[PDB]
Amino acid sequence: QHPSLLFTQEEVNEMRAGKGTVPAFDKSLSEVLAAADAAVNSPVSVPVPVDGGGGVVHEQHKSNYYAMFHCGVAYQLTGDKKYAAYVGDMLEAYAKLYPTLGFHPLQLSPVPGRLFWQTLNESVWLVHTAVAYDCIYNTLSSKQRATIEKNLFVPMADFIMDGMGDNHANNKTFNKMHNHATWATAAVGMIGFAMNREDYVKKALYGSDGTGKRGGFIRQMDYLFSPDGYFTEGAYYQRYAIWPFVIFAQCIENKLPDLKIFNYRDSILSKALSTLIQLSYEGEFFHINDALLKGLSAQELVYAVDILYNVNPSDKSLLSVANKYQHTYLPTSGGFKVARDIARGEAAPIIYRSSVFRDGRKGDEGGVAVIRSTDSNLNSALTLKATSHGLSHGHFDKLTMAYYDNGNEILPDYGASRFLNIEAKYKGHYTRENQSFAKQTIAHNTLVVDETSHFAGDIKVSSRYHSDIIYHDFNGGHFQVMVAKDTNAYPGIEMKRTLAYVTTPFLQFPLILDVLQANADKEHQYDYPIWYNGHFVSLNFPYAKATNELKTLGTKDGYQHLWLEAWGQNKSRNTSSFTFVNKDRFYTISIATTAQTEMKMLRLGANDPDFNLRNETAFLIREKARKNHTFATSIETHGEYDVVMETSSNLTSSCEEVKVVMDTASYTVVKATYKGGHSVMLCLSNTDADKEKGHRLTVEGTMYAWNGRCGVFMK
Ligand code: NI
Repeated sequence: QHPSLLFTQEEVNEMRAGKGTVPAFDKSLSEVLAAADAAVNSPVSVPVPVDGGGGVVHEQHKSNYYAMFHCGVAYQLTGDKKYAAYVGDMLEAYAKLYPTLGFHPLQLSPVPGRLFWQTLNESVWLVHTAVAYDCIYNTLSSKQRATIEKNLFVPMADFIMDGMGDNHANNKTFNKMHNHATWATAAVGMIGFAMNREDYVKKALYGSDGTGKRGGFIRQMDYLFSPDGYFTEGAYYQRYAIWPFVIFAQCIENKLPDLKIFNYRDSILSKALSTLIQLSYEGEFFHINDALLKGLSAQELVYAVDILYNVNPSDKSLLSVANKYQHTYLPTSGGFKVARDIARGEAAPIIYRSSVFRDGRKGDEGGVAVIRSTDSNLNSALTLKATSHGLSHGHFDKLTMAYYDNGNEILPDYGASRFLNIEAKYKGHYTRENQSFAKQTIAHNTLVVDETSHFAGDIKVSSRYHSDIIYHDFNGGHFQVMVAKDTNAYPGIEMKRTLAYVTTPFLQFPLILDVLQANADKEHQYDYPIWYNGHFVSLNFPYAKATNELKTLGTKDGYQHLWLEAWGQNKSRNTSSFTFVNKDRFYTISIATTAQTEMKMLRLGANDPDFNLRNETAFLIREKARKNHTFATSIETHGEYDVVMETSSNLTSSCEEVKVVMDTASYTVVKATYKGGHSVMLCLSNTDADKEKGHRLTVEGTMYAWNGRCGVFMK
């Protein structure tokens, strides 16, 4: 009967008999045992709660649940009674303390805990401590178990479910479709499994009323993901959210195998993990919405990989995720199996595929589209984000694009402004500049109208709406294309964005064409920003540069944070080109312009009194007093630049012209001309998205015929 949460007795016996046969697993287990030994060698401290996040007491109780977790696992994997004694002594200290605790003295959280300032931390503590208890259960006397369950576990589970006294806010969280409810239901269900309390299990799975209609872990699996396994807050918070799902699902599979939890909703948990992998580049998640440095190496993804690979070991690509990015394994049958199958040479390459991940519970509220390189000599990704808002972490970023190549982020998404766990920098919280800059439209690679963010930067307005991915073709032979549309970011303005990834026979690397159409009945200022990662090489037009004084580009909606470093116009050519270098590769952005277009080089860092912003750079194209406008862009990747060997070639752009050669209600046509008499013609049906519809168009005496929304012609 015990253990059964993280593993069964048979599985523990197997792991112990297998010691020495898989060195990588042995190394991970040794690290668990070292953590447990460190806890055992230290005095036990269970202080009266007095502080919030980062406080010494808060951090002590957090350390305690990790210590109990590690000691319970260590006891199971070694049989050494000192680990079980540690857990038992600490549980008896908690059972003495907990009956004396009212609501936490700190008046800050809308759902205050008793052990912690917020109930979320109480739930995380209980998940880990339920595992510890399960691991040491048989070493305790009946008297000890009765006291611990009566004075600690039953009151804590009841509190997480229902609150206390007159404050029942915890019950609203318990039944919510939210990550904090995933933790609360995992905590209550896992301690219910450990105590054989079927009522806790039922309410964790199906909500307080048991119907599954207005709460519960199962319903969360139906509501917190799209049908493609996409979590609407983004990839960084999807990483956080997947962790309690896979932990609790593994417990459910051990105790209730006939529920087939890992098949539920077409194996939604597997889809979540797959989506996380397909939304990463070089192991790092695309920094959409609020996001910090985080990727496939995170412990949440070690849990997800080891648990889900154990459920379907035919998915050998997961072994590569573990071997390339994780190098560590759970102390479970699944972690052992991952390390063992890696050692047997079974890992298969990770296959990154162009994809559309739909947003919304039903998949009908926008999406994220990713075009992936298909040539095995290359390593590139191009993203187009056309989602719902994204709840509290959402950015005002409809139709934003990003480009990744050659191991690097080339045209980036900024992510969040936040200095995790650095108390001296805004106590580690999201900074003022996360709201005033990082969420604003100008921080992104997308259209900004009249120096105003999408939805005027109002979360409640933005939360009404979503963009649409309206067309895609990832199998065009010589190209891939994706198209998105938004009509609510700026009421009265229709925005469309087409991104084509074209493999020409005449350029060194695949070409990207971007076409951003804005259609309005009133005049506006249209800003087209391209944030770039690298060092300035050249502009093909004259510019002025700040000499001894720098001023800001604007005053509001993020523009107050932008230094205006250089500015210029192109009076002599119809195409304006910016070349920069990133590591050993050059990139050229070429855009169709007129003599009235304004070009600006920007650098982040103004109005930043606390040094909360990075020194990032952008190339901005500004059009004044336009009703309809088409931004047409060629993005070239070119050149070999070896500083160690001191060699170089193809360092200059080959783009001679970008021109909109037709722009009617029915069709928009862009011609990009390259050295040697070569060209790419991109033909766009503006008014339908039918994959099978045929089109014919005449440009410059030549007839262009194609099927589907977008035609790509090369010569
Ligand atoms: Ni962003």
